[PDB]
Amino acid sequence: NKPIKNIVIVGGGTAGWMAASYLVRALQQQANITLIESAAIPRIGVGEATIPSLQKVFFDFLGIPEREWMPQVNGAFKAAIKFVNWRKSPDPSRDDHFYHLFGNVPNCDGVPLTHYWLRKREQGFQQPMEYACYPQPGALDGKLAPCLSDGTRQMSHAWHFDAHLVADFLKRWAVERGVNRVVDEVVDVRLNNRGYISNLLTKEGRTLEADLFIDCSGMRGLLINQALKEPFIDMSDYLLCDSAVASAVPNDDARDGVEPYTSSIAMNSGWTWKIPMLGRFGSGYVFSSHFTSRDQATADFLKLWGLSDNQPLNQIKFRVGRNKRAWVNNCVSIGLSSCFLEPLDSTGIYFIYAALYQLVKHFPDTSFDPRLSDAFNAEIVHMFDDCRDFVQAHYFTTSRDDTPFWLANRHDLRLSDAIKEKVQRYKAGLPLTTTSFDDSTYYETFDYEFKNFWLNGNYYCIFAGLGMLPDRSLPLLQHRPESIEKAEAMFASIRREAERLRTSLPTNYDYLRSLR
Amino acid sequence: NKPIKNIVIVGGGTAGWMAASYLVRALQQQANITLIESAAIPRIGVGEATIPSLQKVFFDFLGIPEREWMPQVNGAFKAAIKFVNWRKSPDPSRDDHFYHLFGNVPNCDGVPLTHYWLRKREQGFQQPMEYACYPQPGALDGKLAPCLSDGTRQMSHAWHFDAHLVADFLKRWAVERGVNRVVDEVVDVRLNNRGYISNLLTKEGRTLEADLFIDCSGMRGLLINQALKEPFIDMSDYLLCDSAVASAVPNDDARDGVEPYTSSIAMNSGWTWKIPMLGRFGSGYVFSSHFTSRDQATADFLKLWGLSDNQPLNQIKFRVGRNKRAWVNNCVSIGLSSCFLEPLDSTGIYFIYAALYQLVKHFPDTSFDPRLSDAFNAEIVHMFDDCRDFVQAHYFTTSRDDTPFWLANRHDLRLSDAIKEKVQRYKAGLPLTTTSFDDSTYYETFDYEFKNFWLNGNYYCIFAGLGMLPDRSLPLLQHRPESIEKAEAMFASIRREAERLRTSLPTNYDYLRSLR
Ligand SMILES: Cc1cc2nc3c(=O)[nH]c(=O)nc-3n(C[C@H](O)[C@H](O)[C@H](O)COP(=O)(O)OP(=O)(O)OC[C@H]3O[C@@H](n4cnc5c(N)ncnc54)[C@H](O)[C@@H]3O)c2cc1C
Ligand SMILES: Cc1cc2nc3c(=O)[nH]c(=O)nc-3n(C[C@H](O)[C@H](O)[C@H](O)COP(=O)(O)OP(=O)(O)OC[C@H]3O[C@@H](n4cnc5c(N)ncnc54)[C@H](O)[C@@H]3O)c2cc1C
Ligand SMILES: N[C@@H](Cc1c[nH]c2ccccc12)C(=O)O
Ligand SMILES: N[C@@H](Cc1c[nH]c2ccccc12)C(=O)O
Ligand SMILES: [Cl-]
Ligand SMILES: [Cl-]
Ligand SMILES: [Cl-]
Ligand SMILES: [Cl-]
Repeated sequence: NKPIKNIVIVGGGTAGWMAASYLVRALQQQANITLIESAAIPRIGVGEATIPSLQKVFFDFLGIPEREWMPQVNGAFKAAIKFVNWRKSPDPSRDDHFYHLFGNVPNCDGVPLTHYWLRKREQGFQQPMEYACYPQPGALDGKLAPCLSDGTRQMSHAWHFDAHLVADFLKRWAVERGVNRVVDEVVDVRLNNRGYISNLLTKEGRTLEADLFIDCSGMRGLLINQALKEPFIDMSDYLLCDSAVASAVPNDDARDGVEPYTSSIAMNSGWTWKIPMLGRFGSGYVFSSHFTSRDQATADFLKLWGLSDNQPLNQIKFRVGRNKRAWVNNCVSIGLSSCFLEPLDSTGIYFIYAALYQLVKHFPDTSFDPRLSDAFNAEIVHMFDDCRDFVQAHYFTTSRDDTPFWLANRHDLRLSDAIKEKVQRYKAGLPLTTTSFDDSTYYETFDYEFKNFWLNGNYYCIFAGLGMLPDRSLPLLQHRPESIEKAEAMFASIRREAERLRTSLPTNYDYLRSLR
Repeated sequence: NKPIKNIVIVGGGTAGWMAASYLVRALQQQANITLIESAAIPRIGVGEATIPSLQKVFFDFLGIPEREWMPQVNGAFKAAIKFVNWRKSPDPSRDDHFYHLFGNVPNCDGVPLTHYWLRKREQGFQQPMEYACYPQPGALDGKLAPCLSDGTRQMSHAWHFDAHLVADFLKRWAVERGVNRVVDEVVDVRLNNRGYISNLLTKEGRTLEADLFIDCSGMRGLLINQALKEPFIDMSDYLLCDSAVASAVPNDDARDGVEPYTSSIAMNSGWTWKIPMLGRFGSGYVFSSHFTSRDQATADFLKLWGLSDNQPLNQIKFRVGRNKRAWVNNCVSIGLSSCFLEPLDSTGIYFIYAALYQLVKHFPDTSFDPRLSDAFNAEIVHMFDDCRDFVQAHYFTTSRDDTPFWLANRHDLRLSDAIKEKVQRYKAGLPLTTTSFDDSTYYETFDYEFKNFWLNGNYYCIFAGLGMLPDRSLPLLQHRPESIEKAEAMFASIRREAERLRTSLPTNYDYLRSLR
């Protein structure tokens, strides 16, 4: 069979230029690649927080180190997501916060530290789980960098960046390596009688043909949904939010510092993101229109940050779910045309490069063997649905009952069999999936991370954070007193490292300025 | 809740003494353990070939290195299973053999070598897959040891040993660390009204009580099947054999050497194992009674080895399948009381220590939380059924059509959805699950190996061995000429290592004698 020669990508958002870059790199330029993007249709404007596989799976693949891309996109550091006012009905006299951290919780004689922490917690021990089991949370409270001043990394971290700058950076990289950029707008899609895309008609009269079409057209799904008619599985029975009101907000970095993490601040009818970088943070109130109007959500958002009635806003609506199939006939959807999940977990951009990695693993010839797309499709379903379930677990575990929105989350959601089973095992005292690798190995073995994406420590962070603990510590530990004492030694080490980091890390602000 | 204090194990076979040892070790002797075994009921008499996790998961756990246990059980080395006369209707003018090897096939730029081999095979390249992709197969032909003379390991390997000696060795180890050995026979089992085992009545009038009962009673499943009435899922719709005729056969080691592997020699109505060790090999014709009588199978077995009409034999029958649930109420089945699969894959003893590892991971208190047993049960189902499918794939992939037995295997088996899907992906040219770890790391990370037990290289060995190849090499490789050339370099390295091993390894015979 003839190989794939001609590739057309529709869409010039983050997905489009990620796809163009990744395929320029993977197909050894043995490919004619054309990207078409409409001047009249703006990018979504958001997507600024990431996870550590962005470097390993995406940028390393292109041969671009952090030090090269970061300065060009207003890059900053992310060590965690901090959840504020999620656990209980909010009380301004109380500090309700917890971290969801990158990296893995150590094991002690085959048992995670989370489990030794719980046994202590049964006996009255008061310190929060993540402050016991990880050395960096206090450093994040102190707004400290993830590295020493000389660049040496001291904790696992990912990135914050400007959405527009990242796409433009990738545009320049791909165009310079022979991607053909067309500024025009696809107006019609022509299918043959067998249902494969034959060509695209544009607004300015071009007819585009290709062997492979990549749909990066955003939520409209021009090729995958509109032309090929693939069902979208709406999942508003699983998750309630459907809208966001978004803006960039100036920050007094010299007075206030730069938080080395994303915040998730729970609201009356959804939650607000905060994404610090030098000079400014991106922020957005993710909300449900069934519980609050866009007008009210806009008022709540402005009030939170003390913004003015004159401040222009990025008003977004969205549908939660994914296509029944990501790849149909000669068309692979990537990005918002494929699926969507609110950014509680910062996995939107992860879905782009994870799908691109998987497309290359299942790469077709011009005969489009359906066994390759079937196998690809099944990897996407598992990837999405597991993340969907992990996001939903924040919502059904909360104890908030102060509004109709939080009540509905407590009582009215549809839960998968898979999530119920995981919750069941947790409540019994069982660790969920654990790794014996260190952070570096885990963040370097994508076929492992891909299938083992959510680990014991991820679930513990969220569940213990929201104040839902197992019925019982692990029965085995009543037979293992020496292991319990060895775990105390490990808790003492973590505490020493926490103290060292306190007096050794530069502030995130100063470090960022030093980079530039 | 009160912890598990008293443990009774029924059964003094390999399972019983593995269980007793493993629990003596895991529960820090904070446990009263009693094993009961009947003098009138013999052990099964077989189970002599193993896989590399025997050392890592089992013996290392007990703190017993190879050099300690091997000499006491007539230990020998196993580097592979060699399949003879499996591929085609047998012709004594033809050499029909292939190896299924331990360890992992290297990757080249994210693609397994198996896939670069196939692309060469499309262009007419004649060398067999495993001789291209692994450095040891020729060494195994030459009956060479897996180590240099000074002990340095040169290939991944496992063990052969005497079944009776291993159990007796473990008996001495467990008894010396405070296991109470009772020679008596359980005649009745008493259940309360809620259905939990209350006590055992013995032939000599003892009443045994415990918090936890381990059923190692062999195929009868005295506690799990006979008392608790748990269904056995018979799987004779998946796999046809139901019997074996077995013996030990003297070997002229000085004239003939000692094969560093297990052989699987396909017969008219099943297949024969060969398990070499110093002085002798264990052998057994696994057969289906629907296709041949035990009398005929006995004649075929004797004829194969030139044995005498006076040679006494271990005549076995068995049922293929597993319990619906391995752990019910206060009783965990381990060994032949749990499940059975013919030794095509040498996983019977693997099932013992894998279940023991999983029991300790899900260890109960005296309240027997059903969520712990449910989660344990589900790990056992996945473990067994995946192995069942892997075994069945040898049978439905063969081209033999010379007997009713081989025809039935070609046409008449029930296949799981899971195996069909794997076969589908294979035929498309896709690698099945791959690892980026080396052999050592993989054989040291049990939570990884447990879930990722059968890898691309395992399936390739069997499928390519039987002469079923994919429709097509991987389309991606037509875009990657530099990777193809880099893979040629890797093929050249393997070939150099093969030559080095040829002139460097001692024979298996000599090495074994040198150990003693
Ligand atoms: C509210 C919200 C918050 C989010 N937060 C995060 C986050 O914190 N972290 C994270 O990783 N991700 C986040 N995401 C996801 C992230 O924004 C996206 O994954 C990413 O920006 C990719 O967008 P896209 O290219 O698929 O779509 P878009 O940005 O919508 O781009 C669509 C492109 O297709 C073009 N196009 C459409 N139709 C045509 C046509 N007819 N002819 C020619 N061109 C056409 C458009 O002009 C545009 O160029 C968030 C998403 C939303 C909605
Ligand atoms: C034909 C065949 C080939 C095999 N080949 C391999 C192989 O190559 N590699 C491999 O790893 N595995 C192999 N196996 C599996 C292996 O033999 C077993 O996994 C292992 O030996 C464990 O046996 P067991 O203890 O469960 O049962 P058994 O050996 O049957 O022991 C049963 C024990 O329970 C006792 N008992 C029963 N009832 C009572 C009672 N009423 N009161 C007191 N005591 C009682 C018996 O006396 C005996 O001590 C093979 C199995 C078979 C059948
Ligand atoms: N495997 C992911 C898990 C993850 C996804 N989103 C997260 C947000 C916060 C912490 C961890 C995550 C990682 O560590 O990158
Ligand atoms: N993960 C197993 C796979 C396996 C089971 N039985 C085998 C027999 C031969 C070769 C490999 C195997 C191992 O390498 O140990
Ligand atoms: Cl996101
Ligand atoms: Cl973890
Ligand atoms: Cl076996
Ligand atoms: Cl492999």
